[PDB]
This record gives sequence, structure tokens and C-alpha cells, in this order.
Amino acid sequence: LAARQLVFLLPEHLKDKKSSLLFVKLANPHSGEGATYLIDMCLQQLFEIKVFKEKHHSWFINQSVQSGGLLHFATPMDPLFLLLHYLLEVNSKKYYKYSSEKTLKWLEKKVNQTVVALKANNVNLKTGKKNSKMTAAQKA
Amino acid sequence: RIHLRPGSLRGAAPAKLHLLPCDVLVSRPAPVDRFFTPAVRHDADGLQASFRGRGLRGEEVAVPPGFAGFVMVTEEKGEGLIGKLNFSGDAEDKADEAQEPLERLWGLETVPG
Amino acid sequence: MDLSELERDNTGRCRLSSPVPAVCLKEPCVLGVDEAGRGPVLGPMVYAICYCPLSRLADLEALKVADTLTENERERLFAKMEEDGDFVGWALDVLSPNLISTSMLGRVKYNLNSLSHDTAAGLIQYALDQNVNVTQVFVDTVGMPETYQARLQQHFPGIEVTVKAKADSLFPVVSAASIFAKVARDKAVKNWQFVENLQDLDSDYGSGYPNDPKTKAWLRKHVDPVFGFPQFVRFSWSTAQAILEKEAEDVIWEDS
Repeated sequence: LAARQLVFLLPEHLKDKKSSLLFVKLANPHSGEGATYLIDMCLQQLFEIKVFKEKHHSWFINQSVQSGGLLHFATPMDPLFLLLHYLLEVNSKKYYKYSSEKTLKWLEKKVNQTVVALKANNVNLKTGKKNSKMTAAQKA
Repeated sequence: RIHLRPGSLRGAAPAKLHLLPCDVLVSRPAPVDRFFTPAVRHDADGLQASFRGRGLRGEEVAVPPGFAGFVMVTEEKGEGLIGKLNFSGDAEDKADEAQEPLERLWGLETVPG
Repeated sequence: MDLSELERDNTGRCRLSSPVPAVCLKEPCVLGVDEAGRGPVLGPMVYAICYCPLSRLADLEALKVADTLTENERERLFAKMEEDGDFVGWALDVLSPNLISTSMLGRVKYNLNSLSHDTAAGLIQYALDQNVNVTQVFVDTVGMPETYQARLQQHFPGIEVTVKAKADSLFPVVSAASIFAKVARDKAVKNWQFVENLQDLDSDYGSGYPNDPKTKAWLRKHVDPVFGFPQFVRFSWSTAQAILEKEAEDVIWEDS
């Protein structure tokens, strides 16, 4: 008795042939296994949906209350490009070039690409590589 | 296996979202504009307001730069049910400024479901 | 009009006061403090002070205040004290059901007793600030006056503060303040009823006190599943919370 409401944060551009967007679960790297993902069938731009949930929050949404307090984020899948984002077996195109198998300087370059990313904000290879979740499930 | 065409999250109408420091344990319609809204006041800090007789202090909070807020009714086909760029972040007795997982284990995790 | 009659609870409370009578800036005056509305689970609590030249006490004792009466007789005597505003001054603070709720229900605890006294402190502070030549201050209480007087004498170290448990029948200025306070609480609940009734809402709540089964039954018939009661209801009342736990959605607070 009340259609559950999801509150999502999405990249601006998605609001821009036919029905385009698709939600799908896949093999979450880092062992995970069991994770949702948004795919833009205008070719990839893979998206990682992680949810914010801390104890004792709920939403008023219009003339209504939702109980979670949940805040879902869709973020371009992977790298340093999505480290400002939540700061507050199908695919195609650019696949060959997106390959370049597991190199220590893939890690070295990404864990630095994300160092320059965590370099503009006070914590304490390029765009969303739809491969960080294409190596854990292909190589192993 | 859920689909949402970009026409839903396009034109979808504006929504007011408050995020309370308290979990109302059943999702349900609620007379927000009768009981909550008329209680909200403005001052030099964020906002006061009452709920269940407890004092609340709020801040407006902006959706991250380069982003957009959507209320999706999980049922049918994703389907954006409203839109937002900002939400009031209510907290208890205090604004709740600086940082709590909100404006930042960062909190937040994976999704399944 | 109500445009502004909303924010009688923006500040959460309200001070009304009289022009301070000239005599009372130069002659020594007595100051009584007392209250109405500590009990009801409905409506404002009111604190009042009255004062007047020591030279003019006779007009209160010997005359007609100190002398348990009705809501009618009370309304008249206060018009006499309002009339001779040549030598009696007064002021009250009307604390609203909701400031009361929010004070006692904060993450950091603050009780009825504290809340009351503070208010009584504040009202007495005002009269000094108005340059009233106050020398003694009698304060009404319920129960043991001692530690009420201890903290009240610490604050205000320059005036004598007498705290008596039946002071509204001992000193005429406490008796008057008792009546101002009861008259303000009453005008304040009638106004509420008029507004309720104006908008075809039910204003038939009984005595206001919990424990008077009309009031308990009004609360029962008036519990919104998500938000609970109308502002009129002291959410912080033991009785209030109980009804809400039975008749409204469970909500967990950050008190983890």
C-alpha cells in the first residue's frame, strides 16, 4: 500500500532511435557479484549505481513520505572521472582501444589518475573505463 | 531487467524533497503541506521546523555539479515521477553542517534491488 | 488575518507588557511572579509579573486582590488592575504548546521545571531592564521552595527574592500576577477555539488537562498517522507520546 519511491542522481545529459536506457545486474568486481548498472544503449558510457543509506533517515517527497532515506547515485563507470561524481555480458564500440590488458601501469596510472582527482578536493587510461568491470569477469 | 526511456526523465515535473534525521517506517502518502511546510521558518542559519514535537534545523543542499535529481517510481518501468535540483537537509537541534556522510566508509554502498 | 498570527511560534513565545508606570522608576516596588498552564497537554503556559510601589500595597491587600473564584470574577478584577495603570505594571510571556514540545524533546534534555523558571527569571530580568525600582520579588511555586530560591537568589544578587509555595495568597502582588496569568491563558485558548471553529474544526477538547477523559478522547480522535497532533498539543507530555505510539507510524530518531 504505497508505490515505493526511488530518489536518484543522474548525469545531466541523459535527459537529452527508440527507448534508450536499461538497468541491469552484473558481476561486481572485487569479488562482489550482485550489483546494478545503468547502460546507455547509445553505446555504453557505463554507469555504476551505488546507494547512500545511513540509519534514521527518511524522505518527504511531495505530499508523501518514503522510508529509506536512500539516495541512489548513477556515476560514469570506474576511474577518476567518477571521483568528483559521488563527492557531493554485453557491450560495443571503443572496445579494442578500451582493452590494453592488466598492466601494473594501468593500476599505477589509475591510482594516480585518481590521485590527481583526489588532489583537487580535501580527502584524508582516462574516463569511466567500462573495463574495470570487464577484467575482473574476463581474466580472473 | 528494467528500462526507462529518456522521455520520462525529460519534462518530468518538479518535486520537493526533504530528508529527515528520522526514519518514518512506512512509505505512505502524508499531509506535508498541512503539518510540516507551514512550520518551516527562515533565519540567519538554514531553517527551523518541527516534526513529532522535536526541533529541526535545515540547510538547502544542491545536487552535485553536472547532475540532476529524479524521483523514480520503481514500479512499472523506472519512470521519472518528478524532478529536483535541490533538497532540504533537515537535522536535529542543529543545522548539522560541516560534513556528515550526506555532504561527503563514506557511507553508501552497492545496490542489489 | 493570521498572516502574522502564525509566527506566534516563529520565536516560539511571546512577551506582552504594560507601559511602566512612572512612580515605579523611582519608588521601591514589590514584584510578584506566578503562572498558568503548567498542567494542560493543550495550550500555552503563561508566566506573569506584577509590580507596584511599596507605598501603594494597601491598594492590593487592603483593597481587592489577595482575597477559589470563578473564570468570571477573575476577568473583572483584572480590569481593575488594568485600570489603575498609574501605579501597577505587568507583563507576561506566553509560551506556546510547541516551544514547550521542542524544548523538552531536544537531543539535549530540558525539563518543565527549568523551562518554567528560566521564563520566570527572564520576566524578572525584563523589569530590572525597564528600570523598575524593584526591591523584593515574591515568586509562587508548587512544592519545595528552597532550591527554587537558591538558584533565583544566586541570579539577581541585588534584590531580595522570596519564594513561597502558596505565595498567591500571602503577598498581593503574587496574587495579581496569578490572575493576569490565568486570564491570559484563557484569552489564549478562546482565541484558539474561535480559529478552530472559524474553520469548521472541532474545538471541543474538554478541560485541557490529561486525565480528564474528554481531553484524552479528543487527542485520540485527532492523530494523523504520519505527523500526529495539531500544534495545540504538547507533544512532550507523557500522555501525548503514549497515544502517538499506539495510533501513529513508528519513527526512529537519531538517538540511535
